Amino acid sequence: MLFGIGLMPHGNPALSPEDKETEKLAGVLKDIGKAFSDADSYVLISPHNVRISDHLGVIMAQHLISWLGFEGVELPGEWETDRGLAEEVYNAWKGAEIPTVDLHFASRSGRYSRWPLTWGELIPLQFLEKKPLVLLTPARRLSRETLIKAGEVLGEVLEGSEKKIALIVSADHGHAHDENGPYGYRKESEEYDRLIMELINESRLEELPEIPDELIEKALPDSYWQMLIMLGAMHRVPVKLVESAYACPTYFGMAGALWVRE
Amino acid sequence: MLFGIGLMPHGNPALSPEDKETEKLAGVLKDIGKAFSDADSYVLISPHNVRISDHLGVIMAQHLISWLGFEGVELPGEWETDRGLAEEVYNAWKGAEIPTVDLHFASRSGRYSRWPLTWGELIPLQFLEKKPLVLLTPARRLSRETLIKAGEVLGEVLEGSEKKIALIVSADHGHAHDENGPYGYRKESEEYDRLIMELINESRLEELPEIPDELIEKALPDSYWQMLIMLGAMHRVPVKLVESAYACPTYFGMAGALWVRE
Ligand SMILES: [Zn+2]
Ligand SMILES: [Zn+2]
Ligand SMILES: [Zn+2]
Ligand SMILES: [Zn+2]
Ligand SMILES: [Zn+2]
Repeated sequence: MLFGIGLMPHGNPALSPEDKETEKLAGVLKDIGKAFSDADSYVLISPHNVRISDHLGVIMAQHLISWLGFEGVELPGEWETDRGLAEEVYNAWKGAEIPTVDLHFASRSGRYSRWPLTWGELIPLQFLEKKPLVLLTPARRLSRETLIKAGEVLGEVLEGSEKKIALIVSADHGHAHDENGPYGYRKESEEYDRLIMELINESRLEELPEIPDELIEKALPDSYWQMLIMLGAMHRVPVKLVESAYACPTYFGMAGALWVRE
Repeated sequence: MLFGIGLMPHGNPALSPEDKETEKLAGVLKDIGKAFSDADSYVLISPHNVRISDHLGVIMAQHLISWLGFEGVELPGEWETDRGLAEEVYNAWKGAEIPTVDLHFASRSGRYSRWPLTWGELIPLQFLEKKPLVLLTPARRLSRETLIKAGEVLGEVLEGSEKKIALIVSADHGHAHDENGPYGYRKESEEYDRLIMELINESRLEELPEIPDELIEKALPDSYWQMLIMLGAMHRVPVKLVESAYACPTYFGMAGALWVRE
């Protein structure tokens, strides 16, 4: 049963807000944590773990272990893979002809069956009560249609499970908001970010696939691909927006949003 | 140019020999290091990193970072990927219809482009002069034919490269050589190890694909799959055995072997 979806950022400021917009953002993330505290498991889609051009990753390793923070911000901790659910996701994707790989590491069981986590996962996880997880990774060379279809099949698996599951979508938006930022300034970053927030807030996420590659290439978001998977899941489980917040304290846009069962 | 091939173990005793057989093994491993000291890059096939059922992995991440030693033996260190060579291997496998994935992590380049190393890589690397590496991973659910073809295609890439390249195959053999080991004692471990050393020493590795599933299942080696890839490379680049050694100090077979161009 898919009882909620949380769109969560993976920027360090979310953990240490320095302005009122980022504080409101953190408030939403804390509310996501509260909303999902009675989940049995989480499914987490992250763009900053393993990245394959043309296959969606399903991590099978037993132990998910903090490894790589952003800009030296270490968030130590260990989570456990929900192996049964991970296998269900992988098998459903295989059956639906969605390109996917089953990712084990070192050993297939025991303490050596482990997989590294990065800030892409660790920052959202700071706000959530510890539960077993399935870590999934998007693939940027898959078509919009394939990503949406992957989300639909994912939603089927999560909804059909006897477990109460929350879907966590880790995503930051345009990365060129400041001339002094690492990607410099591009006006398209704000265009993308404002569009995403309108789609979220006005419950118009069905328009996500219509965003042209041109805007995406220029805006430099990380969010688009996993948000298409999210849209697919929303096709199978009616949800409603509870709240949302956007903040851009430095050079990149961050959003938090909570949807619950309608 | 494929300059040579080194079969190397990934057991802790190889780094700290406590008997004559293991000392002889370490000598061969040191000879491999010496023989390949003038190489430009290494290609390393390991069974204890990422493991996908049905796709060969090509690690693209820029920085290869020690993460997971075996049984407390940490071997800290950092290596760099030969990204140009890694791309050549991936592209050639794709072209030849060898199932393969391009494995990036966190970021496509720069500081966060990092991939974890385990004892499967770190132990052989202790014997080699530091050079850029391409890390590859076998897949145990691919057919013998596909694994051999993958090695043939790999051999062609390494041979056609302007660089002087050594292929390193990380491999331990049967794992049931001691009643007190994690798998107890099984005569099939001896049978498999004896056969592998026979095929190496008599230069009859062409017989590798004839080893029955039952023997492999009972002997519990990790070596078989990557040795089939190795065989494929030998198909394309004629090599000759220089030296070999076997040791089984604890519960698992280890071999070192050096082949150079015929
Ligand atoms: Zn990001
Ligand atoms: Zn409007
Ligand atoms: Zn595939
Ligand atoms: Zn091993
Ligand atoms: Zn014989």
